[PDB]
Amino acid sequence: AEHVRAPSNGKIKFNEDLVHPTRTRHGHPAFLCSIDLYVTIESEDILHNVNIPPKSLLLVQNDQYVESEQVIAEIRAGISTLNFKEKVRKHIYSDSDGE
Amino acid sequence: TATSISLGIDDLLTIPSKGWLVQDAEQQSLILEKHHHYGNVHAVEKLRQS
Amino acid sequence: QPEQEEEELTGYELDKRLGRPHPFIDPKTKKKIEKPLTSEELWWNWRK
Amino acid sequence: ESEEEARRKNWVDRGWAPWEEILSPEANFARKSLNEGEEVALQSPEAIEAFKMLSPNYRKKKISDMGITEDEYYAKQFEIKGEIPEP
Repeated sequence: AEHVRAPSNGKIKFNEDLVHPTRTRHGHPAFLCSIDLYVTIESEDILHNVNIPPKSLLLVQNDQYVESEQVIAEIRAGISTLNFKEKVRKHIYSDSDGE
Repeated sequence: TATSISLGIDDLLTIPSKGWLVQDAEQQSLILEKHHHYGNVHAVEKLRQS
Repeated sequence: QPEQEEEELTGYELDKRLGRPHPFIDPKTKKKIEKPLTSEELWWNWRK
Repeated sequence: ESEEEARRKNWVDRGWAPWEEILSPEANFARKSLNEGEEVALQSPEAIEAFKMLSPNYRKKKISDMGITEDEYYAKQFEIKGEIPEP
């Protein structure tokens, strides 16, 4: 629900040893933090640090240049959603003919 | 009555940065839609990301 | 401290204290960031 | 019916054949990552390897770790798996 965004333009520097590889729901490659981490934004003048320990999905890599107001992590809304699971069936339609 | 407030066309102001957010959103949507055709992602993911 | 005088010798700090037109980031202080990961090196989602 | 019987039937009538299906890295990772779950930590070794192979420098370093030329890796990509018949 809550999306951590970049304070300013610069490089994202974080230690990749504490983060474990994962796959986002949206299919992108990502990193999951099960512990508290401190990311640094090497900007022109100042630096910035933010992260959430229980559930953080980090969508960015180390030494990556990012611009402002870009989604960096997802708090993942670690608080549990109401358990009203509804299962829906979507159908894939063929665009062209063939075997 | 003394102040006579009124709303105009140019008076409606948009957040300075909108051309950037919409542009990066549609760029990400394009990249996804390309990859979908290559087999890197599945429809449910496309639906969700969108 | 009789006749204490405090002033900004550089023009940037003087223009910042007075309020005259001046850049937000001091060009003196500005330092280039070291090269970030190339577009090729990024994951597909972020590639341009 | 049984899986073996079904495959036999297919080979006899429909014409099924397990082709190579050369894939991209982005896809190999997709095929070897969706088997575990979602937003879950990758525990399988091949999944972690496919995740690491998404970087060009990692691949160009792994190809040099084993001592293979630039064309050798591209030739090994199009390799026939499975049991090969005798000459």
